[PDB]
Amino acid sequence: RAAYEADLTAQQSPYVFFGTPLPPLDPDVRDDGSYVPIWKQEARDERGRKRFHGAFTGGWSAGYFNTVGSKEGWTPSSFVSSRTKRWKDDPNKVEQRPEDFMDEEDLADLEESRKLQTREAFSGLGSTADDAVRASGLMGLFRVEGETMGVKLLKKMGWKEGQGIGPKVRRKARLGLGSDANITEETHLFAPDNVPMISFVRKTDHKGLGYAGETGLTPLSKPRGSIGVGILNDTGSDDEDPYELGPKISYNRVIRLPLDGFVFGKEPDPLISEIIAEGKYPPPRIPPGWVSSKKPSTAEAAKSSTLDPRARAAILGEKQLPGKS
Amino acid sequence: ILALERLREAYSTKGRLNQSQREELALIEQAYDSPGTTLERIKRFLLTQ
Amino acid sequence: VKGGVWTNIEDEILKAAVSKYGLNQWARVSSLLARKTPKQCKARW
Amino acid sequence: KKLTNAQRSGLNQIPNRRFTLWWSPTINRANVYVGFQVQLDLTGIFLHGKIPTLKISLIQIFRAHLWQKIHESVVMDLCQVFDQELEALSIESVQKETIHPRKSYKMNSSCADIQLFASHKWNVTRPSLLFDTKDVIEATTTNKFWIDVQLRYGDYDSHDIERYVRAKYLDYTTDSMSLYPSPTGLMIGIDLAYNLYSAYGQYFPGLKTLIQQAMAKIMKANPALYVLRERIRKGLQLYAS
Amino acid sequence: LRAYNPKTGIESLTATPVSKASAAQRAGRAGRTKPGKCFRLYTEEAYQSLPDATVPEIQRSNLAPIILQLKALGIDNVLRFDYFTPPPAEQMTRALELLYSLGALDDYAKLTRPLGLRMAELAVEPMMAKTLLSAQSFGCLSEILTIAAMTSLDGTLWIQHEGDKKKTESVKRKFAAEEGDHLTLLNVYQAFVTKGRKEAHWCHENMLNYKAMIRAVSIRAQLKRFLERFGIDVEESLSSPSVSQQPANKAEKIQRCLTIGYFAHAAKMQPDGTFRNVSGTTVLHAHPSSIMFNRKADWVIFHEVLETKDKTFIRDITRIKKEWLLEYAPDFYKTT
RNA sequence: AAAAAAAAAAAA
RNA sequence: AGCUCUCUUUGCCUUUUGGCUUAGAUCAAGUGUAGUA
Repeated sequence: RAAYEADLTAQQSPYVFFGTPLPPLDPDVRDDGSYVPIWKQEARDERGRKRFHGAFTGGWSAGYFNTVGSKEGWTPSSFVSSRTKRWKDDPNKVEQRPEDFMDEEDLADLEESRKLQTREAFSGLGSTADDAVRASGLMGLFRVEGETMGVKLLKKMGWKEGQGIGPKVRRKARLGLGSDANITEETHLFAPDNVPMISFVRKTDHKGLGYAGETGLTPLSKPRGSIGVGILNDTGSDDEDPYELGPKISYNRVIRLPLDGFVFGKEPDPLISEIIAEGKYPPPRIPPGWVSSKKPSTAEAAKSSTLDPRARAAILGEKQLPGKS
Repeated sequence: ILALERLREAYSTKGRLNQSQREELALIEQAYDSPGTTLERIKRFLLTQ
Repeated sequence: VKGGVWTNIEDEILKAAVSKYGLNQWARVSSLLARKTPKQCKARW
Repeated sequence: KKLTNAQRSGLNQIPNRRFTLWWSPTINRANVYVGFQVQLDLTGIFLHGKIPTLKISLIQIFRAHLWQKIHESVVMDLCQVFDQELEALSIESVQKETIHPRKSYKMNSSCADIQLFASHKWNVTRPSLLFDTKDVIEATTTNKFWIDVQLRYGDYDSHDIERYVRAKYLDYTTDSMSLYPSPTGLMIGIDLAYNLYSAYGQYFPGLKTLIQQAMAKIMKANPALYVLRERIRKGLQLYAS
Repeated sequence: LRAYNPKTGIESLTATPVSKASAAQRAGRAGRTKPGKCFRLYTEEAYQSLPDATVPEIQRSNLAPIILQLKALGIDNVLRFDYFTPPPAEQMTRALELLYSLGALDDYAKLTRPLGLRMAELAVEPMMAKTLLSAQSFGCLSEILTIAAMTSLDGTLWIQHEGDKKKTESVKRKFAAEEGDHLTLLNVYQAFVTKGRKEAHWCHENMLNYKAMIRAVSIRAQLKRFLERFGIDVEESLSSPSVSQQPANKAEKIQRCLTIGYFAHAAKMQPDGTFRNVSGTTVLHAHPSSIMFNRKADWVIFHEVLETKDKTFIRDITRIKKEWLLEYAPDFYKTT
């Protein structure tokens, strides 16, 4: 029946010259790659049969058919040494690693426990873990950001955090002495301030602008650990605590007629009003006597463009960043 | 709040709900989110049903 | 959604499943349908 | 997930297996009223009666010749200790003996699995425990030594490894089924279920303290005991912090 | 409006209230031919706290192509640059982190030996421009040059036929590849160019557009010219019938180069069907246009992430391996 | 005035 | 009147639902997008 699925895949997906074609959409041939929820999935082993094999993974057998041995058996490798051929200075030191004594299940669980995370110098997608550090008060005043290296490379070229970017601002100061303008105003070159970011509130509803909406009601309040009762006998978590009844009680310490539903604007929009208005700019005088002085490829130049940015910015009058000196 | 709290004591126990229990939990959460519409529905049911 | 207004297609599938299955088997009849519970099919009948 | 009845029953059965593995020294207790004692195959664990839950838990803990591998790892790490300490004890050549791949779980008799050759006659003392201090050196001299390793899985009513090594030395030297070559030697004993260790036998001077340091090092840093402890920790799901 | 989050690193297409100037233009677009009426659906006091102008576009975009272009012009002092409105002080830090991860920049915030110049002049998203540079050293170049033609493309290839549901799946399965969604685009390009003889009605039965994808053909030609100016010779083996190289190694070579490039956009699929980042914090879902909407995978890369009304989707799903991430991102990712 | 197998782990 | 042809009608059951119990017992479900070109 391999020829039937083979030429059915050839007929349904003829132009697959890259990757692997999908199995055909038919009731006869199942879809192995399709994701069928979890409440629809079945527990199968490496061989496809529906059984378990561990004692702590829900099987009625364990090991090599209820035996702690193996089909290949065990053979103790030998060890001989003397003053002449001493073991410590031999070149082929076969070391006694904790993996000769393990099994494929042990290695599988070892790599299962070994997770993946980004390095300290690079930030990842969706990383939101600094709020607990920052929203702590005096605890967060000592724990500063651990120098993600983009901030460090901006630091090297002349940036200090707490202020924005741009050309340097020539404002004198504020000393905390109110708004005194009697200062000499000799105007040191400061750094531009940081404009804040934007954070739009999530909008899934169709509720309009300025609408408060209906407010909700809150529910009426609400050697560590133990050996479990089973993942299927946990039912509704009938056990919380035997020694006292109920949840944790939190305590205080004290004791033309317009359209229907539309109102007429009391004032017109100014922004549409300057469209037909004369504006606030008088046109130029234009005295008689002025005369127009001017009487009435890119790809090839880009190919010949040998101007590297070291020499491209030289004619642009820009100061290059300091390098390795 | 009291009515919904005593309705939760049966089924707020997490796990192994049938379809009607899940519908009840969805209805209770919907009533928690929008109390006024639920109260208007209840009063209409008392008047009419 | 489990529930909703009843359509003519759902009504005719309900009648056909009642024909094939009877009145004491509502879970099968609801299993022909998609948006209706056994109790809702029984109430509609 | 959609589970069959046997899979569901095994999944329900897992916490009982964890509870039985946790309480196994008092469940697989030596002092029983009745019960046919049977040795679990390829290990040194004696089961009294038929407890399938305890048996399947101990099969999961000891998968793939782990008793034999613990024995091999202990004898090899003692071999590297003796290899790095030939000079201080005048050891001529050290090798470990291998004909039977059955010695680890043989509780009837035993063999010798480490040999030491002496360039000069050693004035060994009386057979004494590993932590004895009242050493009495006698006039008898020897020219060869053996080291024997005995694994043991104890229980609540029998985990005294001191009496175990002493009685097994007094039993395993006068017995003719044991094939110990040299008349003088030392037998160490390792209780896996309680992580205990001891020895009984003669001592040429400079062996007792070396065996003490090597035994502490191998109890804290055995790869095979590390695999055993990690399998036990996964079986219990008892983590540290 | 689209707003690239600087801390997380995802876009957010969210429903922002309109600005005063935008609403004024919307009102003034009515009375063009005859005097009309304006029907803004909010109160008059709601047209009093609205923003006067829209949010600056330089403040809610990924600055990494912009910093790339600025260093291409030679202005490397992006901190001291005469911006019209300055971007806020930590968005370009994320941009510089992204540019350092994508080769390009050194430890001294400078555009490097022409690696950085080769990502500088290409009109591609710098992620897979980095891929296309790190393609020639590892063999295949023309296949992901084709994928580069397909990626730099806004309006989708498939004509959205709502009347066909199983037929759209079948014609998407006519060129389907299990090893990701990029190979499907490569397959449809090879079907159009090699055997299709540049014919539009064939695309009309295949539920595909014509103008944007022949534009993508021109884009592939332009990028081939651009890498011709890079000094690397072009290995066009697609016209040759030399199929003696095994295609499984070629496919994993293409996706291996892709995860050499796309190591930053890495995710792992969870049992409940959703995806999750390497940090394991934000919930991601497959976009309902990619080939892996119902398919099961373990580790994936995606071309771009966008936040809809509530779900955060990821596009162009491609299967990868975890050890590929641990091998080709040694300074970005580390195991425990 | 002193008590300790089976279901149930499936027909070239 | 009988014999044959076709049709109708009557009779016809021509294979015309192997048992029992707690109606034997239970039984929702992935996802599903698209400011701007």
